[PDB]
Amino acid sequence: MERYENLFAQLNDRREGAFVPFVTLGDPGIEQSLKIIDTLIDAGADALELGVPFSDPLADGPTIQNANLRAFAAGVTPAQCFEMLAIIREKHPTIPIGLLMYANLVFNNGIDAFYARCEQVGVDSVLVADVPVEESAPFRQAALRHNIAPIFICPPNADDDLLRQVASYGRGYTYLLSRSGVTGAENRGALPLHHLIEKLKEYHAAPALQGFGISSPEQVSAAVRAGAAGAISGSAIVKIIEKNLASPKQMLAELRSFVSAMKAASR
Amino acid sequence: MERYENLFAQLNDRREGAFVPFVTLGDPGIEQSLKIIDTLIDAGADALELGVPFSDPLADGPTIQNANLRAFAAGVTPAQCFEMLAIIREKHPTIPIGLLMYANLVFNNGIDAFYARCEQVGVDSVLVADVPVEESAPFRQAALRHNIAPIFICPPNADDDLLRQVASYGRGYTYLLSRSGVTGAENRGALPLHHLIEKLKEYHAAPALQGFGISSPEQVSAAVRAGAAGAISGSAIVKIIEKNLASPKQMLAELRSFVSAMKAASR
Amino acid sequence: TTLLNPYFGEFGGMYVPQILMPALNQLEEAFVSAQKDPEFQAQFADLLKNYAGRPTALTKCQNITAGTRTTLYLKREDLLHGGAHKTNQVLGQALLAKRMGKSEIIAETGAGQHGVASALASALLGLKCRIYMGAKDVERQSPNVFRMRLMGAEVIPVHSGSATLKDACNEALRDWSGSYETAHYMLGTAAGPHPYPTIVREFQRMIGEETKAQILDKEGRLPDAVIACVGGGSNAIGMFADFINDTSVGLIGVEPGGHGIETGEHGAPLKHGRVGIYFGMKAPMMQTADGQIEESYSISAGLDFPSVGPQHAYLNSIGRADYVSITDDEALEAFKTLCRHEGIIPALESSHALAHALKMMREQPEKEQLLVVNLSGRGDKDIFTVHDIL
Amino acid sequence: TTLLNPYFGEFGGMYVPQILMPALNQLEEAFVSAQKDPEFQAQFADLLKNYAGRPTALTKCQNITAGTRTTLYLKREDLLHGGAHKTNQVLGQALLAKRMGKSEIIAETGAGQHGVASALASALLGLKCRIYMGAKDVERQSPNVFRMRLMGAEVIPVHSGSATLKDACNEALRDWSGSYETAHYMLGTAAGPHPYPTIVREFQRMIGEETKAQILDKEGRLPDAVIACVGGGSNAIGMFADFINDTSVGLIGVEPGGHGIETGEHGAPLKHGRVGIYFGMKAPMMQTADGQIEESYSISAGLDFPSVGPQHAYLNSIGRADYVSITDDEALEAFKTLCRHEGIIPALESSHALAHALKMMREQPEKEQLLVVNLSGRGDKDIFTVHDIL
Ligand SMILES: *Cc1c(COP(=O)(O)O)cnc(C)c1O
Ligand SMILES: *Cc1c(COP(=O)(O)O)cnc(C)c1O
Ligand SMILES: O=C[C@H](O)COP(=O)(O)O
Ligand SMILES: O=C[C@H](O)COP(=O)(O)O
Ligand code: NA
Ligand code: NA
Repeated sequence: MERYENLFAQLNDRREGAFVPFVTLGDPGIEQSLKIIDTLIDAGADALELGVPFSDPLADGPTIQNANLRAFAAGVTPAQCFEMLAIIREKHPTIPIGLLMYANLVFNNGIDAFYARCEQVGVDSVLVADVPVEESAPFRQAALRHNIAPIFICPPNADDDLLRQVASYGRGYTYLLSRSGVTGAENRGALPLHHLIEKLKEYHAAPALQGFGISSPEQVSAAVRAGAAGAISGSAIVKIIEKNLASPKQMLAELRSFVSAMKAASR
Repeated sequence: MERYENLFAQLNDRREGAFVPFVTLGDPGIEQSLKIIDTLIDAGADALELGVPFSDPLADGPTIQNANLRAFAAGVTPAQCFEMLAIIREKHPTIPIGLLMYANLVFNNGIDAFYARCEQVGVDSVLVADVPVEESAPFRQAALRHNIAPIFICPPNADDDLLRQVASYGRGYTYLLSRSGVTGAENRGALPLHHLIEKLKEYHAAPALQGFGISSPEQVSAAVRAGAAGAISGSAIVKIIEKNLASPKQMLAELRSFVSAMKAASR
Repeated sequence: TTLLNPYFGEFGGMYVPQILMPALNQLEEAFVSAQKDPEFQAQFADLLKNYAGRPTALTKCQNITAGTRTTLYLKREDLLHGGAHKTNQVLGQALLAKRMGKSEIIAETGAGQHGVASALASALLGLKCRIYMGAKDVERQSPNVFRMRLMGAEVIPVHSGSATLKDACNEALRDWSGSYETAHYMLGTAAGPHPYPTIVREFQRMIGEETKAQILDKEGRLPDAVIACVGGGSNAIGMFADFINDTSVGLIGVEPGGHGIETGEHGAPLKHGRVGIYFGMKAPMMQTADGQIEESYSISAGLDFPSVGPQHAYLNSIGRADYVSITDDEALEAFKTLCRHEGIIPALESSHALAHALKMMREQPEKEQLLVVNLSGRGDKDIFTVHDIL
Repeated sequence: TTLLNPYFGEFGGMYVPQILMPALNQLEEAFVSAQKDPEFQAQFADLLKNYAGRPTALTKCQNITAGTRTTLYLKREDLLHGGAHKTNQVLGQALLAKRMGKSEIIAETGAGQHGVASALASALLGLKCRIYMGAKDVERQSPNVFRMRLMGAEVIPVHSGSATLKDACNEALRDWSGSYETAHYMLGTAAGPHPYPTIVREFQRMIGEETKAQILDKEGRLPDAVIACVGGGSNAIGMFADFINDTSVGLIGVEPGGHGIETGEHGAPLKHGRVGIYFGMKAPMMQTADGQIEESYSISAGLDFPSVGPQHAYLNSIGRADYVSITDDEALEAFKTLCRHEGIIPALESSHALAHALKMMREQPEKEQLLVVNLSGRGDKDIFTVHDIL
């Protein structure tokens, strides 16, 4: 399949950037997480970035640490996540679905088997957060054998050799980090990313989605203006979950309002 | 004065040994201790051996440790002991009164001054328990300048040089230890003391009083038969105090009964 | 690209987010440079000798072995400043931090010994130290926490996950992911992403070097085996390293068997766990069937690292080293035996190593064998634990 | 009659009941013989080196002295096996006990460090050890009491008198008065009846001998002064002994000033008590006006001996050594300062010595001076005390 390529073509025809929310699958329970995801899509998400609960999420700040804790309190397992993913794909045939995973969950039962399972349920891409390019060979090879785009992070401290590698190896989109650190809506990246963005385009990298710290409409429009293809927002979304745990209905209303606003900013 | 010499002459004329009780001055209070002492004399004590309460009585077993604790609970001081001694001498003009002291109380305000105070109140002798012959020079010299007999212990582990020294330096009586260890009525000496006794007489030592562990009449008669001039009993007496603290009248009756019995055994 | 191989066979690697790779490459290059630098080597040796108290004694234990043909020596890391072998490598890492121009230290700790060690080195060398510690561990190690603070380090409780060592490991890496330009991460064992397994072995290898010279002096030959406990693998690789090429010398590492391997309440991932990828490396891990990382269990708090150094997994795979386990009750028995027969109170960690030596002796008392146990630390810290059990 | 002079000027002597004099003469003769015996000297040196961890380091403290003209070294007895200097002399006394054919050891202890030391030496050397300890001290030193028992010693609480160190001293002597044929009394400081002051100095004098060689190596000259705390006097005489004939080297001993000398709640009998006769010797004592012996008060439990070694009273009288005092708050400040600036936790006893060095530096910061402080022990035992105060 070529869902990212079809999306970015469509968006380019409308001179629009992508708005891509992140949530942790199963936070705060399977049924509510499925409803959350449908709301994100109905309110204008162009693609999804989705996490699988893990015991030791070392690239995540407290907001996402807490989403994982909530999912674990609900008993959420990787196998349950895969069933959710199949169900999400059965409802929504074209939206790109990307996973953001920790290495041990990919390697656990065999790297090839993980990518095969992603292809069976309809996932389009996988970013493994704790696998740098230097260790990526078996992951990217397995991804490509199963028609899954392997995603790499382009960090702010990237040198030219890394840009070339990222551009060569990645598919679907390039994850352009806003800043150093871990995920979190509190901490906004402010570094100029124009140069990295141009260098990636020069090297024919997959289109760039800016992520980490994106929590407001003006940051979506800023990312698109700098030349990125879009932006990812996770902690900001997850905080709406955390603040509304006691009112599931109000939780969906606020998610709708926020995603609608963030998506409007990409146009 | 020559109270020990007069006593031993008198006793020799009656073929009798001396019976000499020990108590701690001021145990269990000044007034009761004075009454205890008068009872010991009325019941037949030939001489007295008297302790002054001290913080660290390292030659004493638990019975006498406790007498010291009781005297301290009553606030008994060395100066109060000296007043008691003067009063005891004023009541009883001929009985030999010997002190058994720890060194620090003798050295505290000056060794010479201590012996001078003993002469002023009428004491006849002083044994300093933690001064061996090798350290005795200033003590014996001060004693002799103030007409006080310096007493030495002849231990069971005594060699010939020690016997000669004890015989040369001592006056009044020689303290013949029944055994190694510390004071206490529980532990009876059983070593044959005949040889030490003969050697002391050969060297013209002061007459021997056996002490430590003497708690029964048969031990008094045994000491006299072996050639000693008498016997000292302290813990046995002190235990009668300790067991009768709640009945001062019964305490004096039992002390009378015991001293009478011990004195009868010396005849 | 790296200067040194990041793998020991299939184990090891550099599984960190991309943003931390420059910090690892910088550290590897600083280390390679320091190892050829006579001034760095002289400075490290001076602190080891005149501050930490090296060389440490090699003590023969004839009362323990009486009546048998075992001769047993203990390498006395319990006499090193701080009471455990960890002091050796924190001093070298502190010096590497200064060589790179860093002024701040981040460290993780479980039982607290690594945190005390990191705080003391940082106090001596003028570095600002912050320590991450699982909140459950903070609660049960109040003495160590107070020592760290007396030494001027900041101790930050970690409440995420299981609130124990692995979660402090995560938090340390989250911090470094944002502060690597000014801060060095002073990792506490011979594990984690390259180059840490290699640097920690080389900054502990004086344990084995001294042992070799000491045993040759006293017995005129090498040991039949050297025996060491394995929490994360630092004291054991420091003892083993100099003997790896001496093929006649056995290398035995002892993981904690806890309540017994069959109970599942143990800390023996090398022989009884499953390979995974966590904490920057591919190595045997304590983990569930679905791949969630779990804790190690031992009566000894310091054998709590839920994985093991990749060099040990490699030495095991090729059969150069053998790994076994010792239970809580076996370790307690060895602790009691050393106290009573040699007047040395061993750490409950080290007691695992001594317990396995005692089994080698007792099971074949007429076998002639010259054994060295690495006595990795002192056990004054363990007397309450032992008192309460007993 | 004795082989060696039992007095240091007017101080010292053998003020024990006559029954104990043969035991003292026997011990003096065994000691004189051992000191000329190459095999005894080799055996003692071997235990000191390979069991206890001698020589101990001499550590320069540049962070503490920055900005001043003081250079300060610490002699690291905190790194000796057991954590304090007491281990040196219990090993020698254990060997003297065996030389005389004795199989049992009696010892007293206040804070417990001497009891642990005696128990460890007795465990190593096959002696049956019994320890006397004031019941008030038993209650407040549960850790030490448990260490003694883990090492196989019998600990007997003493309830007489004040139920503290002096009363344990008495009880030890009462026992020996009855058991001297089979038991050696392993006295805990350089005090008591001759020959103990002399034997304990000679079995501690390697502290000063090593210091001298170490300072000559590092600075090419002797110290301007060596500074040590004075509880009973052992660590201080062990540091001072080798420098007594080096007239340019100051010898400063530091008694505990407690709450302040003027309060009367102190432990400084050498400069603020009165000479008496107790514990077998004539020496300055804490005592009332009527001559009853009293306790020493200090925040540090181990500076509790209510008198002082007769050699110190003699060195003071002739002006070869100078004695001063340091209060509880000064000792606490020095403890905090060493932890934070050098990463070493000092015993609160040793902290008195370090506090006086810090005053010498701070009061005249432009005076050039090379100082050695005897760091008599480690302070891990004192962290609760310090935590509670703070
Ligand atoms: C920390 C510690 C250990 C365990 O760590 P390793 O890295 O496996 O050596 C073992 N012994 C002691 C005394 C420790 O402090
Ligand atoms: C016992 C002790 C002291 C006091 O005793 P001294 O005989 O005066 O040395 C001092 N420092 C430490 C660490 C001790 O354990
Ligand atoms: O891609 C997922 C991350 O969660 C995005 O970063 P964030 O949480 O800082 O928005
Ligand atoms: O001379 C006084 C002693 O108290 C006598 O010994 P004792 O107490 O064993 O009888
Ligand atoms: Na482990
Ligand atoms: Na003192």
